[PDB]
Amino acid sequence: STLLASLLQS
Amino acid sequence: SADLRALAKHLYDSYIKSFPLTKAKARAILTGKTTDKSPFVIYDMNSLMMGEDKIKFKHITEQSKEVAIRIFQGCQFRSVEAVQEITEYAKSIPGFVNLDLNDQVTLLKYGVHEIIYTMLASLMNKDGVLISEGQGFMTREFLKSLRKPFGDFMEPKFEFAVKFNALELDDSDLAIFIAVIILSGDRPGLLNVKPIEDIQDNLLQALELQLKLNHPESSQLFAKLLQKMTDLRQIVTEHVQLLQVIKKTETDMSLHPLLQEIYKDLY
Ligand SMILES: CN(CCOc1ccc(C[C@H](Nc2ccccc2C(=O)c2ccccc2)C(=O)O)cc1)c1ccccn1
Repeated sequence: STLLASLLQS
Repeated sequence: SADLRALAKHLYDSYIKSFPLTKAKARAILTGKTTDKSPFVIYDMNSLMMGEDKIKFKHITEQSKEVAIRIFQGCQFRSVEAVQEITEYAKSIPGFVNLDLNDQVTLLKYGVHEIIYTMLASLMNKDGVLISEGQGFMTREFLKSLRKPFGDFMEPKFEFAVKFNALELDDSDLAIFIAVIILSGDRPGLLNVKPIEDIQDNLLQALELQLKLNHPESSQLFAKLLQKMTDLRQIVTEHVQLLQVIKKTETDMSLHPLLQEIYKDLY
């Protein structure tokens, strides 16, 4: 998944 | 770039914005030198049950009859917010968001838990750990009394914290130190190591100057702190094995998707 990248992109 | 003190102050300012409970505030609570009331102490099943509703927790529902599983579930809620806090802090490190997005993910994947255990030391004394933004205090003996393998999780974190707290770092020191950890050019799978090492060079220079100014009596503190990075890797390694005993011998205990992603293919 890409959950960590979701917290990054704000 | 040339001014190391400006970098230190920028990181400290971001540190204060990202982490609600700093070491300074935690020390004021643990030593009782604060205006607010003492934390609620959680030392057994009854005191946990009495302080449970002050623990932040949003889910479908009553979760379980077992104390170990109750703490396991609540500790993973905290871990999720810690990753979110560290991610927020990481985006303020100068140059971090200019890196490849895949490398930002990689640096976070391997860095967050080393940072989590570093900042836990700020919330620990030899007898327990602060929880719920300093509102409660859960004793070391209680965490160690949990049935296997739950009683084995926190004890190595307490052992690390006693030795780590002996260095007497403060929030200004820790802000640079955790940035150094995130900007590790030797994380597995990094695509562009050179620009990462360029950032860590300034962070390391700022850290060394910060420790010399803030601890002029602590000779070779820079070297001692870098050696603690090896203590943190053993904690991660031991923690992953403890999670695997849980995964093989305990039932329904699936980790939060964010934690599963971090631990998946880790080392
Ligand atoms: C003891 N404590 C503060 C500890 O803070 C952390 C302590 C450790 C961690 C890291 C985190 N660990 C877990 C993740 C999922 C489930 C359990 C754990 C435990 O670590 C654990 C297991 C058994 C018994 C006790 C803990 C991670 O790997 O992501 C993150 C935060 C709290 C806080 C809130 C609620 C309950 N208590």
